This record gives sequence, C-alpha cells and structure tokens, in this order.
Amino acid sequence: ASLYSLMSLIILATLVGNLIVIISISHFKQLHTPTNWLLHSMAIVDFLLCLIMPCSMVRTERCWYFGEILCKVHTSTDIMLSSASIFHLAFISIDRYCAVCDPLRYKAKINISTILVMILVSWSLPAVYAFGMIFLNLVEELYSQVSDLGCSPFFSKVSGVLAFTSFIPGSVMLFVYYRIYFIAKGQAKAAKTLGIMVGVFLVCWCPFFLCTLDPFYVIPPSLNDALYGYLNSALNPMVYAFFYPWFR
Amino acid sequence: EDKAAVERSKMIEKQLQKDKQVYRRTLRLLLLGADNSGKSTIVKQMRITSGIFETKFQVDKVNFHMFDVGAQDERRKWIQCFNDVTAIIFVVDSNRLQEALNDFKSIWNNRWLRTISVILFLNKQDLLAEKVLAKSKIEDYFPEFARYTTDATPEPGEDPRVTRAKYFIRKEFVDISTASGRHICYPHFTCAVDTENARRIFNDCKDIILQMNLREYNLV
Amino acid sequence: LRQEAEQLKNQIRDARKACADAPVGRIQMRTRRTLRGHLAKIYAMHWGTDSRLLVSASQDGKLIIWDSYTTNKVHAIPLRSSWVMTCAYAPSGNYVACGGLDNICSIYNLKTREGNVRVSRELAGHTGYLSCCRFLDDNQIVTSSGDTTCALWDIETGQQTTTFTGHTGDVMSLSLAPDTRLFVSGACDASAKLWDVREGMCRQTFTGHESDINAICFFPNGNAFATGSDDATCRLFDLRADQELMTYSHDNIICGITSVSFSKSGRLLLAGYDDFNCNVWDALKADRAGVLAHDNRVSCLGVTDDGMAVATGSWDSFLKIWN
Amino acid sequence: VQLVESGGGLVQPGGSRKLSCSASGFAFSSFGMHWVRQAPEKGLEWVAYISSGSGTIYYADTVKGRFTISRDDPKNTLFLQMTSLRSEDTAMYYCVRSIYYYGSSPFDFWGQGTTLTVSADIVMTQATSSVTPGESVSISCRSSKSLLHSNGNTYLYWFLQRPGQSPQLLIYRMSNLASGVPDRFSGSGSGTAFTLTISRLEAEDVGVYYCMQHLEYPLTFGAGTKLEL
Amino acid sequence: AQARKLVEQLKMEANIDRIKVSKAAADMAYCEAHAKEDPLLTPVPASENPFR
Ligand SMILES: [NH3+]C1CCCCC1
Repeated sequence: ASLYSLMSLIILATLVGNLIVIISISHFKQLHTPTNWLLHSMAIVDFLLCLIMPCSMVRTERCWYFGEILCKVHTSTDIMLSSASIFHLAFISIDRYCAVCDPLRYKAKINISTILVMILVSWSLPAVYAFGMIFLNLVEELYSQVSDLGCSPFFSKVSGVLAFTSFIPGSVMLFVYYRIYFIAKGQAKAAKTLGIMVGVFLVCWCPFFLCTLDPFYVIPPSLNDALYGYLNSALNPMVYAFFYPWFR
Repeated sequence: EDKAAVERSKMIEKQLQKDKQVYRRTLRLLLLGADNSGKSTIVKQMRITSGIFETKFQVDKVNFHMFDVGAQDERRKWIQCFNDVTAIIFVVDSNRLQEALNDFKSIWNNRWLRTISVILFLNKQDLLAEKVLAKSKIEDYFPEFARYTTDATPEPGEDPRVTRAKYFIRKEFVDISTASGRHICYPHFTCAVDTENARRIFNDCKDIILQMNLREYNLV
Repeated sequence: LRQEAEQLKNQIRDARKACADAPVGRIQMRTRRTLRGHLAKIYAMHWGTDSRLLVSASQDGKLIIWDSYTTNKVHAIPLRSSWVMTCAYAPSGNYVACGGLDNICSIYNLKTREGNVRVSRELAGHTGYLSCCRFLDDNQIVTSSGDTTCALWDIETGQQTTTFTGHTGDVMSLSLAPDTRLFVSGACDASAKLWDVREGMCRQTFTGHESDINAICFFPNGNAFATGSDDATCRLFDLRADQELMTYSHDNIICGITSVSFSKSGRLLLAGYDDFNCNVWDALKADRAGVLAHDNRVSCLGVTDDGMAVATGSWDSFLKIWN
Repeated sequence: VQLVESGGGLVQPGGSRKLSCSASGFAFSSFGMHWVRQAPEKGLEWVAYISSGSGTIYYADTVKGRFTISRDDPKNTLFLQMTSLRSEDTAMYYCVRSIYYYGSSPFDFWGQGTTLTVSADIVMTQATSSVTPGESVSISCRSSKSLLHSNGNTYLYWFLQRPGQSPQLLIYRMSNLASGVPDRFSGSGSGTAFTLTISRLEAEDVGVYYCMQHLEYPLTFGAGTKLEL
Repeated sequence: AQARKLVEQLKMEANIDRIKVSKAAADMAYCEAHAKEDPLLTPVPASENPFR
C-alpha cells in the first residue's frame, strides 16, 4: 500500500506540471520562441508517459493482471516515450549549446523549421525502434523469467547493448555541459545550475541502465522495481522550464 | 467570398513570417559619435537633409546594420527609438573631450537604454600621441592626470609616455557612469585608420549576445 | 525687447487667469481582437473613416493595414526607412501617410489600378524627425517634425504650402479639428500651440505642463483639446478660452504619456502610458475608472469615428482592439 | 492594367487546348483569377477560379474534371487547359481579375477574351432581354436565393457588356459602383429581387447587361438585357 | 531678429477674445447631448456589437 502511493505520487505531479509548458506556451506568443516548442513537445511526451505511469503503478500486485495481450504494446510505449524524453533533453542541450557557444547565429540555426525536425526525429526514431523491437526483443528460455508469472521488459546481450544509443544523449550532454561550464566560469551561478541539470539526469538514469549487467542476472523484480526514471520525467520540466524565468 | 480575404490575410502573414527570420538574424547597432569625432571615418571604412544614415555590412556571415544620425542638436527624444539595438557605438577624440564624457554619461543611466551595452571607440589617438608628447597638458583639464599612473601591457612600438595617456582617458570613460550590471562599457582604441574596426564590433557583439544568453539561461 | 516680452507674457497670464469662475464607472473594456503579425515595436496607428480598417507602423519598417472586424491583413507595405514614429490614414481612405526619423513623409496610394500599395509622394524638406502627420484632404497634409516647426504641404506639388514656426523644442504630435481650419500641436518646450491652417501662423499658445509633450489629442467639440507629456500628467486645455482645466493625473503613476485619444461623446479620455498599460478617464471630471491592460510600453492609441471600439498598440509587437 | 488572352482556333471535338492569359500592368501575384464563358447566342457563365497564390481552386459544375487552371506569378501569367472539348465548350472565354479584401471591387477588370471552335446552385434570371436616349431606364433581375449575407454584403454584380468590346463592371456588391464608370448607374434590391437604374443614356450605354451572383462559390450569371436606344 | 518675432507673436496672441471659464467649461454639454451615440461610454448590446 505504501509503495503504491509513493510511486503513484509522481504521476499526478507530472500531469499537473506539464500542463504548465502547454498552457504557458500554446496560449503564449509571449513565449512562442523556437526554443519554447521543444519544452512544449517534451511536456506532451511526459504527459503521455497518463498511459504508462498509472499502469505501472498497478503493475507494482506483483503480477500483470491487466492482460498478456497488452504486454508488448505497454512495454513499447515506455521505451518509446522515454527514449523520447531523453532525446528531447539531448536536443535541448543542443539548442542551449548554440546559444552559449554560438550566440550570433543562435537564431539562424535554431528556429521553428529546425525545431520541427528535432521533434519529428524524437517522436519517430524511438517509436519505430521500440515497436520494431518489442513485437524483435529476443533467449526465450531465459524469458524461465518472463514466461513464468507474467510482463516487465527485460532484454539480453543481443538487444541490451542496443537498448542502453539511448543513454549518445549522455555523451552529447556531457560534452555540451563541460564546454558550457568552461566558458561560463571563464567569463567571470553556472556551476549550480549545470550541476543540478546533469545530476538530475544521471542519478536516475545511470543505475537502471547499468544493471540492464544482467546478461553477464541476479537482478530480481524485488530490487529492479525502483530502477524503473519515472521520477526523473516527473522532474524534467521543473529543471528545464521553471528554474529560469521561462516559468511565466 | 469572404474566405478569399482570409486567404489573402494568411498569405500576407506568410510573408510576415519570412521577414521575421531576417529581422532576427540581423544585429542592429546605433552609432552616437560626437560632432568632431571621427565617426564619419569609421563608417567610411565599411567595405568588410536626410535622417538616419543606415549602413549594412557583414563581419563573416553575420549581418550588422549600423544606424548613423544625420540632421536630427537634441537627442532626448529620438534615442528611445533605439531600445531594440544590439549596442551603442560611441566615437571620441581624446578641450572638447569633457563634452564627450558628459554626453557619454548622460546616455548611460537612461530609462530606455538600460539593457543596451556600449562599445567605445577612441578614434584619432594619432593626434593624442603628439598631444601627450607636446605643450598641451591634460593636467589643466583633468587634475588627476599627474597623479594617475599606468599594469596592462600596451601595444609595443610606442613611447611609454604616449601609451600612458591612452589608459587615462580609457579609465575615465569606463568609470564615468558604468560603475553605478546588465550592460557595461567595451573600451577600444580606434586610432585613425585601422582595418580591425569590424572585428572589434563582431567579437564585441558576440560577447554581448553570449552574456544575454547566459542571463536568460541563468548561467551567471 | 526682453522686458516687453516679459510684460506681454505677464499680461497674457493675467488675462487668462482673470475670471477663473470654475461618474462613468469601471469601463472594463474587454479585448475582442488581437492583430498579431508585426515583427517589431509598434510606434503609431490610425483608424479609418469607415471604422473598419486601421493602419499600424512598426520599427521593422512595416505599415500593416488590418480589417478590424475580421482581423484580416488588408495590406502590408514595406517602408524605405525602418524608423517610423507616426502613420496616418486618409479621411477618404485612398492614402496613408507614414513619417518617422528619416525626416521624410511618405504618402502611399491605397486605391490604385495596380495590386500594390505604391508611394504617391515623398514629402521632404523637414530637418528634424517626423513625429505626427495627419491628413486634411487628399490634397493637403499637415506634418509635425522634430525641428521645432510644423508644416502644411500640398501633395501633388510636393512642396511646403505653409511653415508653422515658433516652437522651442521638438514637436511631438498634432491634432486636427472636425472643421479642419485650426489644428493644435504639442512640443518638447512643454507647450502646445494652436495654429491656423489658412494663414500659416500661430493662433494661441498653451503652457502649464512640467515636461515635454509627447502626445496631443483634440476634443470633438472643436473648442477644447488634451495633452499628454512625460511628467505623467494629462491636461485639458480649452481652445477658445485659453485656459487650463482639470488635470488627469495620479500619484501612483510615475511614467509619462505616450498617446492620447478621446471617445466620440468626449466623456472618455483614453491615455496610453509607458507602464505597459493604457488608462481611461472621465474627461469632464478626470477620474481613472478602468484600465486597458500589453507586455510593453503602450505607444499608440486610436478610437473609431463611430466610437465602436478603441485600438491600443505597444512595443510588444501587438495591437489590441477593445470594446 | 491589361490582359491579353491567347489561344483559340479550329479544334476537333474531343481534343485538348491550353489557353493563356498574359497579364501586365498590375500586381498579378496579388489578384485572384477567374474564367468566364459566354456562348455566342447566350449570356455569360463561370468556368473556374484560382486564388492569389493558387491556394484555393474552384471549378464549374458543368465541366470539372476536364478543365484545369494554373498561374505563374514570376511570369505574371495564367493558364486554362481543357481536354475532351465537347460541343458546348466552343464559346468566348474571358480571364477576369478579382481581388478580395474589405472595400475591394472583385471582377473589376475583364480581359479581351479568345474564341473557340468545335443543380442546387443559385440561379439568376431576368424579366426579358429588351427595354430612346435621354430618360432613365431600369433593369430587373431575380435570384433563386437571398444573396444578402449575414455580414451585410449583397453579392450582386452588374457588367453591361457593350457590343464589339469586352465586358466591364458597373456596380459590385449591388450597391457600390465601379471607379471609372459615370456616376449615373445605381443599384438596389431586397435580397432576391434586384433593379439597376440608369439616369441618362448615351452611345456607350447601349449593349447587353448582365447579372452575376457571388454568394455561393458556383458563379451563375443572368440572361442579359439588350438595351437598344 | 529672434526677439522681435517673439514679441510680435506675443502681442498678436495677447489680443484674443476670451470668455468666462464657467461658460467655456459648460459645453460637458457636448457630452450630455452626444452620450447616447457612444458605444464606449454606453456599452453596445450583443445584437449590434460589431466586435462581438
Ligand atoms: N524502463 C525502460 C527505460 C528506457 C530503456 C528501456 C527500459
């Protein structure tokens, strides 16, 4: 009971929060800037992530009573919708890296036409890759784990390496933020904002993906449960839209 | 019917959007040189009864539009129109230098140019080198000239007494009204004829917009 | 000479102070349309005689003519000079006049056999920046410049018909009369002068404001007008009485006035201020009952000839119509 | 402002012909373009309509799949290509200029035109086709539906095609007369019944007068009253 | 010169007919007789409102 409420607490916070980037922006022309649209689309992404999040609240009844039919679709949706979050964060780092490392051309190569390319790629590649690899995930004998009780996505060396590209955004973010730290520190805070932005991402994503170690399997559902990122998604707007005056 | 009027409005908004992309890229600058200052000289080197004498150039692939002023003796009212320029650009001959300090300070601490940075150009220091060497003493005009001492390295190839006055006027300008945070002076030494004027503007504007971006993202 | 001028000024003051004999409610004017599409700050607008079309000018160098009812953009004119501090719309609707910091007034022919709005005349001859221009007819136009001199031009000839001289500071706005015989114009010398169009000479001078006048309007009656200046005060000056009436100002306002306008009945004096907001007053009592809330300095103001609505412009690139 | 139409000739039935309208003297890129048919022994009829930037196209219900319209703004020209020319598509085709904004005058200018050899819409009719110079004359027109729209416009157009020359515009939206027409033409109506009044009468007013509607998209013309005086 | 023109203008503007302030401020009256035709002072009902 306590675990269910604790986990579920982030769903409503996520839903109420993204309303902000949606309601501050689509009403807005005070904030119609190309940069805003990325936050607008990511708020949509995390909002979707009403389908997954309540379902995973029920999923943790250690059994997927909702039905074996919905299994692959539900899993494909989480990968797609989170790969979507990451990629959005990656492109946000990209646009912030052509605003503090190239500020004369910041607007000429970051604009609504480029932003629509960055949004379509982020909604396409995760979706196509996840649905293609949830209906070719895998070693079914090992899946016995998947086969025994009914559900949670799990992978194997064949596909675990491909699963954990998504974590390319990390290299882009680290390169971008070490350059941004170097420049901002040279100018004269930068340190606090950068540290919190990189840390919020890292602390959530790193352990689950590192364990996803399993193909070389002591990871039980008892302990893999907390590893399943949702709280990071609950927090992304807060870091990326509220700390700076974009809030209004 | 009426729907065709809506189509016309949409097709006009289409052109407005395609012109918004050109209004963002170009960086607007306002030139506010003095009467005797060599601002005409600096705008003459642009290969790189009217009112505004606009001049468009491009350092590398970035387009700057410098708005010079023609037949406009009071500026208390037509200055507020330049609230959206990237930067002001003063030109000063470094006695008429005190008037340059006065109007420089008055441009600072206004109500409409609070968020606009300033690029100083100290044009015609070629005459300043001879003035420092010979007869004309800045002590009479400025009592603190004698007390002031030079340690930022100057450009080699000149006497230590000819590059010691430059820093005096530079310091006087930079502490005229900058030291009251959102905008600060960017002093320079434009001399008489140098081809680095555009680069001194390009790097300056790059720094200005970088600082603006850092302030929006809260990097500072 | 100076002693005589001082004596004349004292006599004038005594004569205009000789006699001194002597609630609308919350308007809550709600925005109905929002004419978005301008890429830079709005400087000036002008309504139409039909009360349907309006024209606005932007720092981009764009003069956009909007259909207020249906929000459509009837016309989009690219200006030669990006810096435009005033615009006009002809009473017949065939012409628009834009004037700004280029010291040249451009008259564009809206109704032409071609499908482009071309400039019919480039009236040059002023020295200072143009700050207000208004049409008398399709033939003659009165312009306000920053060189302390107003002017009256004949468009087809392209030359000044008369020059109105006498101001000390740069003249910021002018307002016509319903009869179009006399016109008032305020300047930076903290004075507003009534001029006679026919004789090309100053008729009266009104003082009392502390700072430079940045906007002037004229009462529909024909014998009164109102001014807006940078000292956050508006004043109603009688024209035929040469006096100062009740002053519309508040202790909570520290920013000056950028534009002024009247309602057709004259019961409402609308004032576009600098603090991102346009205020209203009961012109017969000077009570602020209603506020027209933009995101930047409200720079322009207009009221339709039938009083249907009031349009407000501001430096947030937006132009809002309120009823 | 002048439009030169090109095409025409002796064409066997079932063929294909691409007629052109070269516009010069105005901003063709900003003016919607219509085509209007006129049989040798009948009144006018609408063919097709293309918007200013070709963002919207309408075709006549009589022939819709065989006709195609196009415009070239950089060259300021218009094209109408017809295929499988039946025995009815052998009439006089006029390319018409028409811009649409508040206060505008659609159908203001009509081209020279070229010859050719081989339902639920509002129908506009006239009392007759015939009516001495020097006294006022009146022409009556009727519509199958109220042409007065909710906004207030009454989409009725009068043209007065004079013999030996292309048609022009007298009065647009019922009430507002054209620019170059003499100030002796007036129009009034209630929504379905219309009347056009001419005070004087000269050697130029002789001709056939047409009655067009623009409320609904199909543009049905009238019959034409031939005033001989 | 410049002083003479100002003196002449002041003399011309000094001889101007003026009336009592109470009479000049009573035409308020223009507002009274023209108030009913003001859509702004008196709100237009939502049947003839042009910007409804
Ligand atoms: N829970 C999911 C997070 C992203 C990678 C696949 C597993």
